[PDB]
Amino acid sequence: KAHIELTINGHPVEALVEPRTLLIHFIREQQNLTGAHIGCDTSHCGACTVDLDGMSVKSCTMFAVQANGASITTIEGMAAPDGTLSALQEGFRMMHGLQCGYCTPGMIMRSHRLLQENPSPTEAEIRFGIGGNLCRCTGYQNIVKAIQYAAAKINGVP
Amino acid sequence: KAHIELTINGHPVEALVEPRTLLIHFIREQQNLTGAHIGCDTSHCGACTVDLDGMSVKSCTMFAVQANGASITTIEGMAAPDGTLSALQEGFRMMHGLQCGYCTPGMIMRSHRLLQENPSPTEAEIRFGIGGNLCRCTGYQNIVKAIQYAAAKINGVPFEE
Amino acid sequence: TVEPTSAERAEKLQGMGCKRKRVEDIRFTQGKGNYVDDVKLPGMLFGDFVRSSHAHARIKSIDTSKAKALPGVFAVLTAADLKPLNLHYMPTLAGDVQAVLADEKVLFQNQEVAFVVAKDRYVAADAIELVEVDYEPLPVLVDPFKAMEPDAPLLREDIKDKMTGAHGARKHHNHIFRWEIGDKEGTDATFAKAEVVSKDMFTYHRVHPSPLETCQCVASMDKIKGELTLWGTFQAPHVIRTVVSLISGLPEHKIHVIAPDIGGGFGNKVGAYSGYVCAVVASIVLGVPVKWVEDRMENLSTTSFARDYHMTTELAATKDGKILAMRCHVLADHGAFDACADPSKWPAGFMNICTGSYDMPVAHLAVDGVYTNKASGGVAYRCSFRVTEAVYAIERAIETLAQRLEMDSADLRIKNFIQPEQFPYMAPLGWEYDSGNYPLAMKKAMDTVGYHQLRAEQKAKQEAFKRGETREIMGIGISFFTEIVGAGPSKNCDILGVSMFDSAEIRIHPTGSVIARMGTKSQGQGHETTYAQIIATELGIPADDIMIEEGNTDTAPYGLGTYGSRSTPTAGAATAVAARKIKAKAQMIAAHMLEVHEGDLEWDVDRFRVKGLPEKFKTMKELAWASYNSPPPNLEPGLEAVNYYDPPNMTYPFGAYFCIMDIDVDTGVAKTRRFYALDDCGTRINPMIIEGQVHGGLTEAFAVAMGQEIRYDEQGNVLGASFMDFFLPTAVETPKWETDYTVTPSPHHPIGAKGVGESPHVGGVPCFSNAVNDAYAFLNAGHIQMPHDAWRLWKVGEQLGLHV
Amino acid sequence: DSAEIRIHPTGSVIARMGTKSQGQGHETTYAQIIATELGIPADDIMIEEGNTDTAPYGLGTYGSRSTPTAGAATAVAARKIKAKAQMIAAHMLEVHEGDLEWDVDRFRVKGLPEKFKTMKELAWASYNSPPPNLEPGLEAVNYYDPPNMTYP
Amino acid sequence: MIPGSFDYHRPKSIADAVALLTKLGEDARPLAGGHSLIPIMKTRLATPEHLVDLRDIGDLVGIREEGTDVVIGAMTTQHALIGSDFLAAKLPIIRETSLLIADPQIRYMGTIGGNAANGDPGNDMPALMQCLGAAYELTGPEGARIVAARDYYQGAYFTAIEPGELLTAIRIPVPPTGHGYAYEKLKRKIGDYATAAAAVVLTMSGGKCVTASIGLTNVANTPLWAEEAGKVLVGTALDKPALDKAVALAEAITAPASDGRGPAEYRTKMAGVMLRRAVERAKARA
Amino acid sequence: MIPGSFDYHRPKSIADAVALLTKLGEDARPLAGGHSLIPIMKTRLATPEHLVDLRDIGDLVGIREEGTDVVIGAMTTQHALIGSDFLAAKLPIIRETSLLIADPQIRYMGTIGGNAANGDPGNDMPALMQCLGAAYELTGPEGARIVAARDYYQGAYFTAIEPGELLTAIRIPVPPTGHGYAYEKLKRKIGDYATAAAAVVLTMSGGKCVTASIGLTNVANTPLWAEEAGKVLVGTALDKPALDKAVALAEAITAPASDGRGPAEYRTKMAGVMLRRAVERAKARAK
Ligand SMILES: Nc1ccn([C@@H]2O[C@H](COP(=O)(O)OP(=O)(O)OC[C@H]3Oc4nc5nc(N)nc(O)c5nc4C(S)=C3S)[C@@H](O)[C@H]2O)c(=O)n1
Ligand code: FES
Ligand code: FES
Ligand code: FES
Ligand code: FES
Repeated sequence: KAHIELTINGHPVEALVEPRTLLIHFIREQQNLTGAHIGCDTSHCGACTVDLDGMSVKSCTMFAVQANGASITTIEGMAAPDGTLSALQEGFRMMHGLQCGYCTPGMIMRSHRLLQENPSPTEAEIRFGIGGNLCRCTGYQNIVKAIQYAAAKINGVP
Repeated sequence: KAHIELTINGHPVEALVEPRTLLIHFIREQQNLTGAHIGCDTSHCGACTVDLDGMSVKSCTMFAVQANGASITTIEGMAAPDGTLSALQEGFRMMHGLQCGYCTPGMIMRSHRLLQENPSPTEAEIRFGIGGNLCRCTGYQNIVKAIQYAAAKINGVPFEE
Repeated sequence: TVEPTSAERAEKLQGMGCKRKRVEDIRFTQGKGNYVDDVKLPGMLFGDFVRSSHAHARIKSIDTSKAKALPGVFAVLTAADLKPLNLHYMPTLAGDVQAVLADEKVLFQNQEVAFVVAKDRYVAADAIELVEVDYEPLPVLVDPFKAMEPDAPLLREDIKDKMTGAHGARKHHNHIFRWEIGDKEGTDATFAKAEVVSKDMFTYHRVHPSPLETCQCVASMDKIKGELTLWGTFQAPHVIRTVVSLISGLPEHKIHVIAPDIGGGFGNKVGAYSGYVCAVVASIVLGVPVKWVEDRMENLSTTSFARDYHMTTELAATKDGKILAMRCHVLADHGAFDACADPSKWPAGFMNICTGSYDMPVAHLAVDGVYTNKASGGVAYRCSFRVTEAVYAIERAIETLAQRLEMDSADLRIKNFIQPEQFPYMAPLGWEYDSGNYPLAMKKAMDTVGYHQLRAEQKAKQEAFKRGETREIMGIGISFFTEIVGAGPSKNCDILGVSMFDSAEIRIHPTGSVIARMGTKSQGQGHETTYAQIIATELGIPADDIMIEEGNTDTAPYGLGTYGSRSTPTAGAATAVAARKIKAKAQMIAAHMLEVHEGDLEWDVDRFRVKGLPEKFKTMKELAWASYNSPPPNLEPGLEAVNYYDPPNMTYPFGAYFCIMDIDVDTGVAKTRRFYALDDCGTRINPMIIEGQVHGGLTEAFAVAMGQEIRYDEQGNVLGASFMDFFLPTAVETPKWETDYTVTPSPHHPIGAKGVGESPHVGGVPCFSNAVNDAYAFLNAGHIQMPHDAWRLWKVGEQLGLHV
Repeated sequence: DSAEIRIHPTGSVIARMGTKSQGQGHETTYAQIIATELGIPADDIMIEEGNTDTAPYGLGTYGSRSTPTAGAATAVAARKIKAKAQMIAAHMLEVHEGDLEWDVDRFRVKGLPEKFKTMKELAWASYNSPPPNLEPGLEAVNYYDPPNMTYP
Repeated sequence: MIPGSFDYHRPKSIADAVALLTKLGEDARPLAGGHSLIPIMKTRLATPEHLVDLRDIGDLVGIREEGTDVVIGAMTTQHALIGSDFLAAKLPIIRETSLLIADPQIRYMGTIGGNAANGDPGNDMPALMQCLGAAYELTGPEGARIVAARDYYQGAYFTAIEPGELLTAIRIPVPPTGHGYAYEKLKRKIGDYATAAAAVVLTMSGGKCVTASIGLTNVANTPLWAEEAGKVLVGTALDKPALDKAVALAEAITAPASDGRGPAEYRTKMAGVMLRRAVERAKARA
Repeated sequence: MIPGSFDYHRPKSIADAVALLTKLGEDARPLAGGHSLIPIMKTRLATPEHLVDLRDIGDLVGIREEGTDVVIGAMTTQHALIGSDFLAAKLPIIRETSLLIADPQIRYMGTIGGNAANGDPGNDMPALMQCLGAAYELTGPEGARIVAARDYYQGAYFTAIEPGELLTAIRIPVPPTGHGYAYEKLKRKIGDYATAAAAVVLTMSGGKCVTASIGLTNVANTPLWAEEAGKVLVGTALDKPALDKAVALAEAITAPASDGRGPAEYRTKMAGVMLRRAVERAKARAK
């Protein structure tokens, strides 16, 4: 096994891992951060998306050893230290952007990076921008609304 | 921390412990064997009793480091692998020898050694022989009956009524 | 057998009256019970207290700095953290308040001063030692007979202006309440004129319930959800929920109280303790679980004491032994805060059952409670709400009256028993006793022990003592008692405003097994076994096919908990009534299926047959499937019911206890020769379980009468509050018990059953104490105060000149 | 399908149903049905499904059946509670039940509208001052056998 | 979902990586962005004993102009290509093509070199590199060499690379200022490999095509460079007759798979329709 | 309940244990059976920084006959004392006394040396050892020495041991064959220290007492050797007038504590009653 050291949600993590352990399983199974989900076996769905060194990464298509030295944010890391929901978490609730909740962690983690890439995206930019994330419940329409709601809240903050 | 290797309920155990960790807390808190209980702070009650290298020991009065190399049996080790209960576990149920069940792991672990010390004890020998174990619920009468039942089952013949 | 007889089917049920073996025993004998300290949750921390070394002192300051800086310490709470809150005091079941963390002053030794929260209990313990408290000592009050003197210390500064407490006017700063009942003027006139007046002051000394598992909880505030889960040693989990809602402002649907397996309660675990409050606050603040588990020393010295009643007790009689009246005054020592558990309208509990088993026309009782620098409590330890004290007062008073009349005390009781035909009987302090056959039970006891012969044996032994042939004396202890259990009717029984009903919910599954829950909570009394027996008989479903649960306030129907030997009177009734609702629905289903009138059906253990046509029937199992598969058109699908039972009266079990005691007058060592206990609790659900309740209670009674005590010295130090001194008998000391019964059902209960669990303690203490007092009566010792341990009985003989 | 609703002494509610959400919002919507029927805020009601030990027996969620079956059972169970609350209100106000009318979150005496009792007060009364004719507490169950399908 | 076990290596230089590949042999594979390799490990189609991660080799990442070429390091990600405003100025077809590959997450990890060295005919870059007349720089134990992209692909997962070699950089001739360009892809949805796609670059003068080069994606077991189809556009107005000739010459060299994207005959026709649309958009841009 | 942190040591020989105790000073305590020391660590009445566990030192456990004595190693457990057929034959009073100490679990761990060295006047072995005239063998950095049990105890938790010393064995002269013996204890319950107890060994010939020795437990800040009380019995028939003189002489040296076992005056009188009862039982056994 390989010794890895990295940061997840702002905390140091040190572990021993087999090289073949997928990052999604390291996060869910060894770290007990079960917000990230598995929806597929072919890298399409995006339910396993995490933010990793400034990138949106499908954690089912990376080994934990590849994340050695990385900084990762998962859905558990989105709320403020005082418990307050992020703008995206609040927008998904206010706009009805989830039903079963199973795509939601990955959708919000992708969206967190999308709004850094482009703080004021059009609807076409949002839809293209979340193309790596599948949802079975919503038909996407309210997810677009949730992202637009969150962009408005973020852009009022300063 | 100190490195210990021992045997608990017939299985090898390897662990790291602080010297001041009481054996009761190593058993409950680290090994998750929560049958043994704490009933006092002065070594009187016996709720914490385990069988250790052929001895009845109050595990609240020993450090885990003292048990390095030892073989321990706790209440979880008493039933047969086929599910069937030990003679003492069965006698405690048949004779109504427990109510809240708090003293029962320690009572059965002490009694397991008592019946090895003396396979056919009188009533006076039983009462004296469990003098280290307090019960609040039963008034002891049915516990003596339980131990008599278990002895008769083990021996194949009854002694006192 | 494929077609079993009616008797065979009844036997298989293991229902009412059967010695059914306990379902609890499977997990408990294997170490697979789930008690509070077995709980482990992610992130869980450990909390414990800095406690007061002083009985009475102002707090000048507390320094927590060294504790807060220790690695692995997450919080250290003082009164200042709670006082913005208004959680520096908590309400009690007695209507007073109790300090959670000491604010300006401490009022008893070992009182909670600060709460440290750490990685584990080893780090918490280190950190508690690092807290420094500065005290300014104050004059200590420990003698309740001096509590209302003009210069007695001012304890409760927080209510110095409050001349009306929760129970009426207060006459002095250390007075809690005065409570009275009965005909004062008629009782006084009777005493003023009676032929014989017999008066003593009997003290029922302070003791403690000491369950083998101490008080503890795990609090978990989920700050994502806004919901609190609270695992804990609660005899009354629903009551705890409602209290925690009032205190915390969280709504009841978001407070999940869980009383899991409890390692004995014996009244210690009815109310709330500081530890519960502080664990809950710490978990709310930190957002992670917090476990609190007290040690023995803290249990004995800081949680509910029992007894501490000083009872000036009088009987008025004719020379021929007819009892004309009883007059009793109690001075009750409540410690620093009135935390005495009781129905809200009864600040001296049911002490007004103190006229006992006797027919007397008039009586009067008065009680004054006082504050002292001690732990709180009073009601605990199988008291049935002060019935222990009531019974001791009357059964001792019968003996001292008999000595003064120069009459045999058995004959005096027989001359004055309420007779079977007089029930229901209105007693002269207001309780209506439900049923009783006292002459039959007293006779059976007297025949069993050979009473008349024992008195001749005793007379001979006394003659031998006077001839110098022995230093042993023989006493014969008698206790004939009437209990009062099953609180209680909505007219006048409530716990902080919630009427004292209880409840049952029973649900039958399509395939005929059952889930049933009740509003009580076992701490070893076998409810998971015995409630299933009541259902089994009502429904003809084997008890093994029924699962019983208690203690999870999300799932169990609301009830008032287990204390006052109330479970059988209240939830036992509810269980029968709910089962009867199911049976009535099943009868309707059967009538529809069999195409007959309901009135043409008869019940045969587990099925309805057509009268005159026994080959036409439906079993309860068949009816249960039908209720899901083919519901009759006018009925809802399924097969379930609930009952919340408001009792019409208490139940009044009774007993006849006799003890033979031998005493060495030169060492004071007493040894029980024989102990016989006849209990009549009406219909018996499980004789094996009743017998074990009796053996446990008698052993407590032995302990209390012969050795147990919690004491305070003049400085306010608590003495004997550890198993170094507190007399908990081992198997060696504990007498062998003989038990017996009669059956006199409660006429008002659905199955005729009375409570029993506390009877053995209630009746046993006077039986032991009467045997000791009886042994010394021929030497004119007078009333000997408990406990009857060796130095004290030595002292009795020393003062009589026996050692010259 | 089925519903069980239990009102606590202080007026909040635990309710369970025999259905099982997979994202359709039952934990939100069943509370809305009860809220309207009893005048208890929806956030004062906890909805649970899916634990067979605790939920009343039901046939699950498929065939868009949850609203037709357990939704109906929810309303009917709430109306049993309402009916009991009316009797408690009659006892408190010393009037015939027939003399009372419902007004959003309270029963009022007809023609004497200043005389009333709110659901919250009635829930407390059911524990604190239960009418002698009645059982204490305030709860109900309904197992709802539908008379027809619904045809949206 | 679960790969077979392997050992994992992080060489610190090209030389070290080439040495390790050469020593370990066929059982070792380079690991770049992992978004083709890890998916086929997870199905156990690939069961390498060793992975040689190129992550720590800085010289494999970067975009520079050198002489008449742009040189792109093999480990340069799709996201980097899109983000390069220099590349958008000189080779705007690359951003257009990259935006048609996969999805945002996959584009943050997948590399141009991994896309070109893979041998999946589904990959988009190979035929674009053939269109552009790119050269692949390979370094192995025997030194450096260069293979034209037009000569690099022989079949599904079969390329000109040899044992122990890494593709280190792609060298791309820079088209004239003002050239036309287009990448036109037909697919079932976001993230899918093409039903058919065409890459076109061309230049015009006086309303007449001077140069033209065409690549075809996923309409054979390799990418295809449609030499004859481009040649026939030169000298023409890129009018209907010229386009019909180029379509015929492009269609003629296809040999598509029949799969979920449709049968071979449809995919051949779609190569022609994509080529037409690409030429039209390129013509407008020129 | 929770002791303070400490370092833990397992010396392999007596010499290594003594060196360690000597090096580490008062911060270090020997750990024997732990059944007095661990309870007071748990209350933090004791806060040693080092525990020197004697468990691996095989030499400290044993019962041997040597010259005219029995020599018992300090780590010998109460359970082992009770189980010894040899001790039952030659020193039957030991078994009788051990069976009145604590409970089965405690007796599996607690040692004779720990009972004797502790210094708690509640322990039963000390006065028994004074009654028997036993000698304690001590080994320290300065070598070996012997101190009579009669001279070992000065106060409550105040003994003759010096820094760095271990009590290694107890040497007991074997009493005459056919001696009488008794240990008579008055206690509140199983596992309680005595309200008062008396140890007696005596011998008889031809209806007369030839030798007698009496120890008194827990009726002063130390065990007591009731020298004069035993002496007055010699030459008598051990009847009530002889006992009356012994009782007076025993009571006069007591100075009991007043605690939950009763007032000092009671405890003094109970020393006298236990003495009478012990003597009577020992007289019956002697022959
Ligand atoms: N007519 C009857 C009466 C009782 N029983 C059975 O006896 C048991 C006790 O029932 P009950 O007398 O109704 O008493 P509770 O269950 O309400 O117990 C409370 C009572 O229980 C006592 N006994 C205790 N026993 C144990 N093991 N643990 C405690 O904490 C105890 N606490 C004490 C104290 S204090 C109290 S208040 C129940 O299984 C009941 O079915 C029966 O078989 N027939
Ligand atoms: S689990 Fe579907 S892309 Fe990762
Ligand atoms: S909310 Fe159900 S998959 Fe998106
Ligand atoms: S917990 Fe009481 S003796 Fe161990
Ligand atoms: S069964 Fe409750 S303490 Fe023994």
